Amino acid sequence: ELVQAVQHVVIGPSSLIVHFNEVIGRGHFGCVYHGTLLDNDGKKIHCAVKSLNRITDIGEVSQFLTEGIIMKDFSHPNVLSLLGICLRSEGSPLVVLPYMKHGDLRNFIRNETHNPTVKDLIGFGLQVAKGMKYLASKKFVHRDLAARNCMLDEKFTVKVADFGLARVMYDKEYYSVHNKTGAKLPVKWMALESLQTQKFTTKSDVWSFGVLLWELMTRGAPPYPDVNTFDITVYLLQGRRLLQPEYCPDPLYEVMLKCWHPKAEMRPSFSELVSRISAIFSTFIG
Ligand SMILES: C[C@@H](c1cccc(-c2c[nH]cn2)c1)n1cc(-c2cccc3cn[nH]c23)c(=O)[nH]c1=O
Repeated sequence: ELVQAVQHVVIGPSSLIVHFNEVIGRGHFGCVYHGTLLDNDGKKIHCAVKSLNRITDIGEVSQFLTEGIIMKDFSHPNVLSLLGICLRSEGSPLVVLPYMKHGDLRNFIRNETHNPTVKDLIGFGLQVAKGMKYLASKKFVHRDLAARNCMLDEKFTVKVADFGLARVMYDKEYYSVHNKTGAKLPVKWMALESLQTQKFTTKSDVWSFGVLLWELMTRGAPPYPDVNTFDITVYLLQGRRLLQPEYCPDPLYEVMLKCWHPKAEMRPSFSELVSRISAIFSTFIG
């Protein structure tokens, strides 16, 4: 049943050549490698192969196939596509993604050799909002939305993605898995109710999106640098937020304040964020 359903997601050695010698990135989930996908005509597609080195038991493997079925359906220009999954008889399972020429958004904006304007940064955030509006229409909760998980392709199109631990189905398993592997929770990106109740919704993704807008307007600065991870909840309960960046227009900072509304039901939806940020974006010349 799950096996029959996941077949269209599986790719194998008849199409994929993983270059285990060419490492793109090292993480808590395993490594990312350069890959080559040859289609039926014979043409080459450059890709990134994420290895999920911790998935071993029946319950982990079955949750992974379920996630592949969900993520294989994704088709939106601001959402990183899933090319397929490798279910090898030997070796850890692999996730095959399209290769992103300019890396992750945080690295791109933090690099001293790159000089993006304020309009470019607002535009990058507008692309993330469009990608999240699509995810939210599928009832897909990100849980880890941050500038480090937004990729930039050869055309400077932002793709919403995740380069962390394997995705789980239940919020109870999300904390359980982070504690079992020593991977830190993305505390400074979590909504107040997520920090206190351990649950995640699309409204808590809207909170993380506000932090991502703040990362873009500061060119990759760490949020709440002087606030300890364990002091974040009291800081937020006191009504304190991230301060308005130096080159951030007043209407954009108002949008961030609405994302960080203590009442989750009062935050804007991603559809409202797309409408609001397009209006702000158009007033910027260039
Ligand atoms: C398609 C893409 C993607 C696009 C937009 C949002 C998200 C997201 C939000 N919150 C968690 N993920 C993921 N994607 C998919 C996988 C993936 C593929 C197949 C199976 C599993 C099991 N876990 N992850 C799997 C991956 O590793 N990385 C990645 O970038």
